[PDB]
Amino acid sequence: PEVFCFITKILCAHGGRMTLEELLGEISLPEAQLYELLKAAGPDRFVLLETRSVVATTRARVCRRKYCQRPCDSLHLCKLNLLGRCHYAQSQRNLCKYSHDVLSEQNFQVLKNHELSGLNQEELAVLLVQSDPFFMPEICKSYKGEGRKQICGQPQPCERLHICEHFTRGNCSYLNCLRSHNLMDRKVLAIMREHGLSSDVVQNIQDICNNKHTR
RNA sequence: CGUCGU
Ligand SMILES: [Zn+2]
Ligand SMILES: [Zn+2]
Ligand SMILES: [Zn+2]
Ligand SMILES: [Zn+2]
Repeated sequence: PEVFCFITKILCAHGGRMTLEELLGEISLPEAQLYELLKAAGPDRFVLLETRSVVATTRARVCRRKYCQRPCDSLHLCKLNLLGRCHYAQSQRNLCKYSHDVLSEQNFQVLKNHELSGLNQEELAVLLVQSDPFFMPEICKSYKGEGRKQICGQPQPCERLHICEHFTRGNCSYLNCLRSHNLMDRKVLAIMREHGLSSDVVQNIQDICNNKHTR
């Protein structure tokens, strides 16, 4: 029960993804023990890839509401502050309607349910930016397929993601979806990078979503 | 002027 957090912390320390070989070069287990532990926690915690790689993930999500009334089993926090980027950490302190206490008692309890309470703020941020689609740039609501040319402000090119929103939440079931499931697209990667997500992070998001899509 | 906003 405590071994899973141990692994996650190391994965989160190394960008959220490590090869199985490189993982073994950090721990005191033979490959047989490690590999059977990853399978146990399941793909909602560790996504396994083909050399072999492991991608860290979690079901834990940040509440999307501006103001939320309990009950709610999501984390409640300022994403910006978690990333250390909220400009209202010092000067106003108010005018940010979101919690700057990452490890609040309500949050600590959510973290417990997802077996993440041993994580520091940096690891938690690493895990969430690649697991919680709420940390992604806005997805274009008018986008309808790459065989169209819809009004995303033609004279001012769309600054939003043109991908399938259902895919990002692991819920695309459309037989022959027309919306892109390809996050590694050049223009997507640019918006992603502008938003603070490197191509390495997007690749992890891509692989987590792919795993969820191949249900 | 689309959520988290010098
Ligand atoms: Zn909530
Ligand atoms: Zn804030
Ligand atoms: Zn668009
Ligand atoms: Zn889709």
